[PDB]
Amino acid sequence: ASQVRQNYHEDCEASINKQINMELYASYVYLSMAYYFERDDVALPGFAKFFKESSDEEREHAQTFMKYQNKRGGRIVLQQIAAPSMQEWGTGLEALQAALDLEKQVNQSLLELHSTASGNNDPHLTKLLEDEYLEEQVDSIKKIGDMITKLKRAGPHHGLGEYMFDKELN
Amino acid sequence: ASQVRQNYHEDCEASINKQINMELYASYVYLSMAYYFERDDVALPGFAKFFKESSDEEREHAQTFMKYQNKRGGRIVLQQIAAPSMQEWGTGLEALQAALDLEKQVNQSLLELHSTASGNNDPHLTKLLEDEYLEEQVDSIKKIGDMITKLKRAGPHHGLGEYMFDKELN
Amino acid sequence: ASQVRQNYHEDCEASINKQINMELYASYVYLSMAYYFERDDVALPGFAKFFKESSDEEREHAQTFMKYQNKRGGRIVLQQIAAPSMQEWGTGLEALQAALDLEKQVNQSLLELHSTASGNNDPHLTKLLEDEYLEEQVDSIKKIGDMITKLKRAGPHHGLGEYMFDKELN
Amino acid sequence: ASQVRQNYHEDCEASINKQINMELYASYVYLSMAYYFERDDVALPGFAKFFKESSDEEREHAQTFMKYQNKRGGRIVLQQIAAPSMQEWGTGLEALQAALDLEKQVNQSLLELHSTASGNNDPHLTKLLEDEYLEEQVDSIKKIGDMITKLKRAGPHHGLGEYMFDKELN
Ligand SMILES: [Fe+3]
Ligand SMILES: [Fe+3]
Ligand SMILES: [Fe+3]
Ligand SMILES: [Fe+3]
Repeated sequence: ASQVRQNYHEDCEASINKQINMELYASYVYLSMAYYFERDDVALPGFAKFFKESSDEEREHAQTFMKYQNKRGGRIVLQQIAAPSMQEWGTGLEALQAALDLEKQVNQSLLELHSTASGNNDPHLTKLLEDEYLEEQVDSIKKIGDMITKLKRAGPHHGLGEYMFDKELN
Repeated sequence: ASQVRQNYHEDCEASINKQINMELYASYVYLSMAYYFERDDVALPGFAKFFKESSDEEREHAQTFMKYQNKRGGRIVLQQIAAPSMQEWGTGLEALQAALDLEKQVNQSLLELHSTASGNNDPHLTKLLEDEYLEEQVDSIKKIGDMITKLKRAGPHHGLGEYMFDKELN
Repeated sequence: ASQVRQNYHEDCEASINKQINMELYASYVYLSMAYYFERDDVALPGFAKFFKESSDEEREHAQTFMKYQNKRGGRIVLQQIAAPSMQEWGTGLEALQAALDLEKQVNQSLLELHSTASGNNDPHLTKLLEDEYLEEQVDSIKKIGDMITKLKRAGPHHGLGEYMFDKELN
Repeated sequence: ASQVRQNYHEDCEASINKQINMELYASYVYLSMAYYFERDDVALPGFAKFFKESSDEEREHAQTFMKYQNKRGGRIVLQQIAAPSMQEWGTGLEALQAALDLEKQVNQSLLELHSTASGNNDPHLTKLLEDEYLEEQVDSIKKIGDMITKLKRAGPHHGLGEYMFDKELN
């Protein structure tokens, strides 16, 4: 095994590799949304900037797991990054609802990884998940929930409320 | 012929004079729109500013073509500048739709000039068109398309949406 | 079609989408290399930094193609990003040789795109390829070729020469 | 008991005292290494500086545990600090291999402390271990592992490679 490996279970190593792929997939989804909202027949630049930033954040989360794998003496295994199943994202609200679902999907998998780390008595990994992932994930979910509520107030259908809400994201 | 002339076809010289007139005409159209939107019974200061700037840009494009004609040793021939097609431009959306049509008419004419320069093996002129005209033309068309989409979302009829959209242009 | 689409052939639209996928794949390959060179049993921080930067460059090339598709009125269709061919890249020289072959594969694909654009008389797209892709591609291939020659001089096998060469990349 | 003591198990108090002694011992080992590498017949100033800093870090880790014992209402009991196992540490690689083994011994002891704290439901102490000890310990082990790999590449025997590697630590 690696000269550095200590108290690092194979199940945690394997789960971290799966989580890297999920972070990269979420990155890919947000990239798709970011460019969709720059279509000339969509033209929502506030939503575009919001999802560009979200895509960068997910990519950095993925890289932090890659750095972590190396720190612990595990071996990174990268797999194909699936395209989003559905790339016509609809209105701003429909994309925000899709982002909320994805954030909770990622959160569920991070909590499952935490429960693998806990069961294997790996406090270095539970600390990583708590400090570097679970905190930002709860904040991200609350932010998107807020946004969905504000947009439902402004008016979620194609119309003036959506035009106005988009400006607050710029 | 001019002491500087080299590889400059008379068809390209003639087409440059045509484009100078077209740019000056587009300048004139946007000037008409600019002051239409400063009428007391129209009063759309963002649209007025957008079209004032558009009118200056077209004028500078025409002067760059005049400078180019002299650079290559062609002879500038100025013609009458036609009156704008309209004296009243309608709503903001109707003016943007006329501007989109006009921008696409100019683009077609520039692409036709590129074809003439290419058929006459004039790479100095194809470089001029690609770098100084065709690039800005696609960006301008994309911007106006975005604007039309944004205005249709806010509410394209005379109303609060048009009043609010106008502020983003100011 | 899009309100902005003009002189944009369906074959160039489709080839742009393929190239977006290829640029994202190359980004993924360099990301794999970057973190491989941070393994505790590899520990080549100069190579790691070099491929991290290359990975960012390829992602930005992909995003520029996505912006371009929207500028022309095309539709971005994202496809799955294949996993890198290798998880272990070998010596520094072997990774550089793999990078050179990939850079030449991408360059061949860009040149085929240019030929498609030229045959369809699309000078806006030929200008894009020449200015934003083909120029950097030749410079990248020349830089990697230089690096391979330098590393062959320093000593390309695992040893003091590779250790010293790695420092010039840091 | 102390007026401040709350949820502080006698077994964790005793284990803190043992760990203070272990951190002081590791500080002593690195101090021995530091001045060994300043012998006129060794003369490795980069290795000397590296272990001087490691010796200071371990003393600060011990002092933080002493502060902690007082914070919780425990009683510091200091024990004799054993002399280092070796007075002569050999080559740079041999000292690094001894440092890696010591870092992993300390890490194992910290993980056992964490398990004691967890079994006694002491989250203030598990947080201390995770944030102030286990994180730096993994980073130190990864850094030393990197150094061993780099030195094996440069050439770990007495020779030009060791001379060059020593410079990267200075
Ligand atoms: Fe994430
Ligand atoms: Fe113009
Ligand atoms: Fe590229
Ligand atoms: Fe310590």
